Order: sequence, then structure tokens, then C-alpha cells
Amino acid sequence: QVQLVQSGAEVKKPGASVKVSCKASGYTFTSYWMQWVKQAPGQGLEWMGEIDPSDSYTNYNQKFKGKATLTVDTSTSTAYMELSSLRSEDTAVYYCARNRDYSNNWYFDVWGEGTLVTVSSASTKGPSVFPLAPSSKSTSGGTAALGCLVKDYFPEPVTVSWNSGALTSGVHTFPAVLQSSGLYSLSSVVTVPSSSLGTQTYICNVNHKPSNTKVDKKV
Amino acid sequence: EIVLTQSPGTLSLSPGERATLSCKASQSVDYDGDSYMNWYQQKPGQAPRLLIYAASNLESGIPDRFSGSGSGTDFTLTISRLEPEDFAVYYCQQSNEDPRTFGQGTKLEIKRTVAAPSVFIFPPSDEQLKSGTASVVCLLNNFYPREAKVQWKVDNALQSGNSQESVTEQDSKDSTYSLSSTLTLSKADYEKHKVYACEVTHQGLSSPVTKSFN
Repeated sequence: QVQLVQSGAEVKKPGASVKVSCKASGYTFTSYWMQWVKQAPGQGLEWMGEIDPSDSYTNYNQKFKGKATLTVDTSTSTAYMELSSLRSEDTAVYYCARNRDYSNNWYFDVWGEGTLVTVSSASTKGPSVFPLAPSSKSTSGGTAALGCLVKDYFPEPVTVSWNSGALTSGVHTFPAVLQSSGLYSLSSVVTVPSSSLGTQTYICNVNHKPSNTKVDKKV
Repeated sequence: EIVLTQSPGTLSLSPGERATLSCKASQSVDYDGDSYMNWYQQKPGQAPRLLIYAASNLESGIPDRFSGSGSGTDFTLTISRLEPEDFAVYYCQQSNEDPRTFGQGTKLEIKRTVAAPSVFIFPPSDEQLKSGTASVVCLLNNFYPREAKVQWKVDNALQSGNSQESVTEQDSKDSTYSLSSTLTLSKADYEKHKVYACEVTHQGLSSPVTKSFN
């Protein structure tokens, strides 16, 4: 059917530049304009600019002019947005969406899955896991809580299983947080009845693809 | 530029309920019954989805419970009945003047019954106390609403301000939340005090809870 395909997420050092691809299919690429939207993490959607693939005319949000550059390749039916002089601010998911007209009103009906661009000078380093020992003699109640600490790592994402994919209840993997060290940090917990604490062997499985770090800790 | 203001910032309703979110423009985005306001829906870690265009035209695949109204500068999207798939973020957007601007967004949340959070604290593991750093975690299990407040108190009254919060999304079954604040301090700074407590403040809590160790 009709759909748009964007290149994969990328990590680049500040002051550098990136070219994001958005190849269309399922329709006559030159028959529609392409819209580029940016979504900073946690923030909302922000229109960047537009391009007419037939004659190559562009129009940018007065604030992204001279930072982003739109181009198309009719031969391969692909749009291209280039960001240059990257900075921390430039960290966001970038979306390309197909344009559509209805009585002068322009709305975007088909969106690409988006491309994440992370601007950091960190280095693709592996994660460390420091057990979050349950209790210190707190029992009294019925339920207990444990957890694993994945301190310092880069980039995202990281996988955190428990007792090898067969333990899904109570699990609570929290979103990673970026430290000033430029590195990341995440935590994973598994609520478990105290009566099992002594009869069960809990092991949180971590899997960081970037640095190929598979760590198995027994809490 | 035309500025769109959506409200309420957040909206907690229960399944089956009728929602009504409004989008206000700092200037008219119309002309002879011709409108330039569209709405989009966006789920966590997902691309926006066109809902309505030209202020009131349903897009293919958009149920009949959705409907958009409005004129000049005041517009509203309504959902007669909220279905499980309807809980997400909604964005109104203008296309009347360049640059095209979006709205801040309105998060429709699943309103449920208050739940007191289960609090937990964790002293720095040993391996970590080797690397030279110390991170004390204070868990806050399945609670509602999302509004809570953790207070770190080293050696009593000495409440610091060097932690990092992380809240979980609404659960896919009990619509609850989980929060974990983390206090990081050098091993030396750690081995200098004795009492480390994490004071929680929640509506579900009769009185602020506290969890300390030595």
C-alpha cells in the first residue's frame, strides 16, 4: 500500500551534520509535496519546512532556515533533509509526512515512522549493573521489591529481562535518564511476595546492542 | 505566526466517557465556511495519525464517535465515548498561515481510583561503593494519580536536591504509575552520613510516608 520509509536512528557528534532519507512508495512521488516535522523528546510537533518534488521548490519554517536543507531524488523517489552544525538542541525524532489538499487546506495524511538523531559527544560505551538488594530486614506486609541498576551507558536503548523471559508480572522498567556525564541510566524492578524471596532465584537480563553487553545479575 | 492553545493540558476520563478537547487560535483560520484546522493523534513512541481535516472532515478509518467543530478561532474535537484505543495525545494544527503551527497537545489519561503508592528504598550496592559512587533508589509502586513528591533527607532535616526522577507510563491493565528517584553522591560523601530517608507525599497516603536505612 502507500507508505513512507525513513532511514535508521543515528548518533552524531556536535558540529557535525546528518542527511535523513524518506523513500516513498505506493503512489506517484512527484504528485505530492513532502512535509518535514520535528519532535523534540518530550516536546510537541514542530513544522520544519516543505518541498515540491516535481520542480524542487522548498519553503522553510523561518526558524529552521540555514540549518535544514530539503532535496529530493525523483529517480529513487526519496526525499532528503539535511541538518548541519548539529547541537544538543537538535536532538529529536524527525518526521516526513505526505502532503494533501482539500479546498486550499493542507493536511498531512501519511507519516513516516520517524528518525531519531542523538547529538552527543559521549562514546558508545557499555552498561554496568549494580543489584538493588531487596530489603535489609523489612518484611512485615506480604510483598517485597527488588531491582537492577543499569548505571552509565550509551547510546539507547537497553534490554532488561528477568528470570529469562518468563517473568513478566510486577516488572517495572523505568525510562532512561541522561546524566550530565553525557551517559545514560535506567532501572528495572520486579515486585515479588516476600514468602518467595528465599525460595526464588531472580536474575535480571541486560542486553545492550551498541556495545554488545549481555549481563546477568542475581538479585 | 498563528498560535494554537489546547486545554486541558491533561484530561483523565474513564472508558465509555465523553471527551471534549478544545483548540484556540490567536487569530481566525477560516474563510467562507472554508476551514484550515486539522487534528492528529499520537500514541507513545509512534507517528502522529491524521484524524480530522478542514475542521470537520473525518479521515478514512476514523470511527464515527469522533467529530470536530469550531469556527474562526475556537475549535473542538469530541469523542462521544472513549474506547481503549482512544487514550493517547491529540494535536490540533493550523494550515492557514505560514509557518504552519501545531498545538501543545492534550493527553487523555485513564482516570481510575486513587491508590496509595508502595514505597521502597535501597542502599548502595557494594560493587558500586567500589567504583567510588553511591546511588540510593526509592521506589514508588502502582499509584494514582501521577502527582506525588519524593523528599530525600540525609541525616534528618538535611534534605538535599541531587536526585533524578523517572516515572513509568500508565499500566496496560491497572492504569497505575511507578516513580523512582535516585540520589547519587560520591562514596566519600556517602560515608559521611548515616540516616538516608525518602519522604513520599501522595493523595492516597493519609500522611507522608518515609523509608530510611542506616
